[PDB]
Amino acid sequence: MKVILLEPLENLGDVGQVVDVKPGYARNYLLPRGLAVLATESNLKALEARIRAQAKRLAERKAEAERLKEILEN
RNA sequence: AAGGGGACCAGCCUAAACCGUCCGGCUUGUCCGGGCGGGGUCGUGGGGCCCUCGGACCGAAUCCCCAGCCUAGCCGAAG
Ligand SMILES: [Mg+2]
Ligand SMILES: [Mg+2]
Ligand SMILES: [Mg+2]
Ligand SMILES: [Mg+2]
Ligand SMILES: [Mg+2]
Ligand SMILES: [Mg+2]
Ligand SMILES: [Mg+2]
Ligand SMILES: [Mg+2]
Ligand SMILES: [Mg+2]
Ligand SMILES: [Mg+2]
Ligand SMILES: [Mg+2]
Repeated sequence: MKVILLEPLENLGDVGQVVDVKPGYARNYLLPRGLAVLATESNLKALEARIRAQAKRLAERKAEAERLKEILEN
């Protein structure tokens, strides 16, 4: 069963990473402890959108700086 | 059972793509989800979306009116 981790987790994977676990583990541990979510299409979309949104605001800052290197350094 | 002879005869509505709107969620949007509306309905495959060209007839199984019909009757030849 594929899940999306909601947290870093000892020798399983890192937050936002998609891993394969035995359904028992997902259903009766990971999901109830809020540690992961089902890799459904409907929330794979959402993860894609989060990676999307973070990467927008990262490079947007790495411009607000780079462009501020232009106003200074000259 | 197919086929043949007959009876009767009639075909439609959706889901999904996509568009719009309301509402809810937290992991804040190019988000996910629920409702509603739009769109769509097919096997020569059909639809969606993006270009190009083109721009009144049919019509209910719903509704309304009516004929007809039922629920009482009546006239009815000549010792
Ligand atoms: Mg057989
Ligand atoms: Mg027959
Ligand atoms: Mg026949
Ligand atoms: Mg008959
Ligand atoms: Mg929805
Ligand atoms: Mg929506
Ligand atoms: Mg909706
Ligand atoms: Mg086609
Ligand atoms: Mg009809
Ligand atoms: Mg009499
Ligand atoms: Mg008499």
